[PDB]
Amino acid sequence: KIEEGKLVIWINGDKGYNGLAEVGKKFEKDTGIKVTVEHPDKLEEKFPQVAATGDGPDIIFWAHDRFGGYAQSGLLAEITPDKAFQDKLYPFTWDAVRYNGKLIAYPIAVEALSLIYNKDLLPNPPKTWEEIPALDKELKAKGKSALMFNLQEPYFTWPLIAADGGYAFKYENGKYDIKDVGVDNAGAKAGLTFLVDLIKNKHMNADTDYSIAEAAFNKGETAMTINGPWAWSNIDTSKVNYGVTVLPTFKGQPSKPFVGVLSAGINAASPNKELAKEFLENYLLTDEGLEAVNKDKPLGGSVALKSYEEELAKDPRIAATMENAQKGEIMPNIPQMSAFWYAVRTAVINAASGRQTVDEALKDAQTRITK
Ligand SMILES: OC[C@H]1O[C@H](O[C@H]2[C@H](O)[C@@H](O)[C@H](O)O[C@@H]2CO)[C@H](O)[C@@H](O)[C@@H]1O
Repeated sequence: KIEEGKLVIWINGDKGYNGLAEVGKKFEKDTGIKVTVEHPDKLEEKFPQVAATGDGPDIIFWAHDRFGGYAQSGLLAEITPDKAFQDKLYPFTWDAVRYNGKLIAYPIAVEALSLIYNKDLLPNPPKTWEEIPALDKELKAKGKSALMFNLQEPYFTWPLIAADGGYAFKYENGKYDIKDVGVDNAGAKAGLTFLVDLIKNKHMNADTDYSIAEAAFNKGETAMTINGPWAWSNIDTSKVNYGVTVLPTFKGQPSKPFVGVLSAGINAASPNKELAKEFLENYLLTDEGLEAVNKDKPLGGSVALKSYEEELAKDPRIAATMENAQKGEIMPNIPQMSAFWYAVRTAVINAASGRQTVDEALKDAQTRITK
């Protein structure tokens, strides 16, 4: 189920899990408890799978959109900070982790996608999606490409689909209408079609994934990429000269990334929910704990902790991150977010490889989600 006397932590691989072990150590030092940190693949899926059979990690880290689902199947545990603690953190971040009024996780940081470009290849980044194909033309005649980003994860294609009107679930009367989905509206269709046109006019590859795009950009073979703050760490090492800026517009409207709040929740069956409360409120959610994690891999634009946020809000990458977040939308945490991601993942993939037209693909997805 767990062990008792120890703390198992699960974090995704793209995150500062090493800086997280460091806080772990200081914890174990000050305390005496063994703190293990793992980062299994498909963590988001694996969790409930195990958390269910009464076992798994003590603490689970994921963006908040998955938390409502977990809370629903009962795998989480209600947390209980007090006006002392809660006040250290920005209000809207606490709101991101409330499932039916209740707090089911601790908010760490706001994540938003940004346009990352090679200042060597491109000193001036495009202002619009529309000029990318042309840019690619006169980059391709040099064994280079204009852009590559992960097309295998809907999170990365969402900003474009959402720019002209696509939407997940309509928000009405302080609640999401689960039957009013905008994955198959005019806006969503226009965004995807454009994407598909990029592929079909050989400006992009239907297969590009996280690794391929990371490598491509880090190696200097692509002028631009789309990713979050976690990625800066690795780019700092490739030593490519890069800027981080606002995603390009689509049909004159801003790209609208789905904004995630990195959060930490405690397993329903963690025998040491006490140890967990200690480590999360006392060691990690501190200027010192956040600095440890951040130095490993950038946390994001805005951190939940108001005082730490007092120092990291000056960087031009952080700033662009805050700009894109601003134009974006905080994700819902409702349990149906999982069906949404699954249906959308299939749609883009099917449309992009040509097994389905944009129309068939998005209709399928819309059906799947409201069924
Ligand atoms: O691609 C759908 C998934 O999108 C988000 O996942 C993000 C996550 O928020 C981010 O912190 C981690 O870096 O990148 C993944 C994208 O691969 C949602 O949080 C997931 O629930 C969705 O499945």
